[PDB]
Amino acid sequence: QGNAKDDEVFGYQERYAEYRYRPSQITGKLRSTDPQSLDVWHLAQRFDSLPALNQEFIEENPPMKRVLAVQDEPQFIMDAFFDLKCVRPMPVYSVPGLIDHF
Amino acid sequence: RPEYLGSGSFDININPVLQNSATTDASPQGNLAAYGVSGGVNRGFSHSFVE
Amino acid sequence: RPEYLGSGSFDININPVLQNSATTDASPQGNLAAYGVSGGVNRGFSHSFVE
Amino acid sequence: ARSMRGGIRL
Amino acid sequence: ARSMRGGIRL
Amino acid sequence: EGGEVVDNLTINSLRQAFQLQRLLERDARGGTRYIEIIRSHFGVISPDARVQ
Amino acid sequence: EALPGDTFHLKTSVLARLSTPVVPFMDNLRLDIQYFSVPYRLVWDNWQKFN
Amino acid sequence: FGRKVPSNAKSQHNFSVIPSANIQRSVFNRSSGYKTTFDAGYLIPVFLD
Repeated sequence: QGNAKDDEVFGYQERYAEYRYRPSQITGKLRSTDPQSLDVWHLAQRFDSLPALNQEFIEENPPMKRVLAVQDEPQFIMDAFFDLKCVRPMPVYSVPGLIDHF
Repeated sequence: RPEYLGSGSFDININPVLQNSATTDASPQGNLAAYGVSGGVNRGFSHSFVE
Repeated sequence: RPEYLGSGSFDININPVLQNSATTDASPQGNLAAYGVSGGVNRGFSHSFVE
Repeated sequence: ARSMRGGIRL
Repeated sequence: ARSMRGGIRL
Repeated sequence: EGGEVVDNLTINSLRQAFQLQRLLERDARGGTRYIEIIRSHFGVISPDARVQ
Repeated sequence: EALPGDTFHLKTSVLARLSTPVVPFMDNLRLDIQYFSVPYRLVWDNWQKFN
Repeated sequence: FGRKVPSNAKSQHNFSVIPSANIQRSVFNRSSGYKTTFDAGYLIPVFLD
């Protein structure tokens, strides 16, 4: 920002971590800060104010609303099917009866 | 602690789609839209329960 | 009782169709419609009639 | 799948 | 050493 | 006045009474700590460590 | 709900469709499924006394 | 059409894995004597560690 805040601590990380890590970057007309931005092409977060290391920062929150053509419908429609083979302590069909038994 | 029995994961494959309709003010012929799909079979877990 | 001579069955396969026409207020490019079709050959029954 | 920094979160 | 009647007591 | 009214016995009520008695007899004979319940009502030998 | 002495073997099939993107956006996007066992005695203190 | 490029997400995950602790285990004898008087039927705690 150029504010004095810029030199204040976000959080702590291992010594020389920036030689080991290399965060991925958006550079050109793709940035969400551009007045005529192409940020429809990618899912990089846009911070509107200074992120702190807290719950709001680390919770997964991709900007799906901008890469998707239809507004106000759920992002994923899913069909799922669960095929269980069960061994269970019961018969496969129970016929009523057997009063003294079990 | 609740036991972690297993996991699976899939790519959401994003596949390009060509506009074969003619040029418009909205989008030119040869413009490149997409659709997204994901799926497969997992072999999730096998486990036996003591309680 | 009337005798049950045999049977056959087929899936109605529902096949996705991509919109290659440009984006509209109705539907975006890359929207996914469908068509449905079913069929095959059965080998239905073989039988001889006494009456 | 190993021991992550900051404790476990999947 | 087996399952005793009245529940376990050693 | 001041009696107690009870309905006719269905066979389903009667067999449920028998199987409830079998359950309470299994509890007396087998024990009622949660590990004793598991071992008496099911075939299962739970480890002690996982049941505290 | 699993009983004492159950054994489960689970296969999962998934089909997830992403609602239509504007462009083939460049970022990877994983779908995943994780399964957990939770004994009833971890979620209710009276579970043993109920039994 | 083109082929997608990889993400760095796996290498970034690997840099975050802490090393295992080096423990310095050893084997030794921890012998001890205990002497007492007691009466029948009680549960007497003779060993504690």
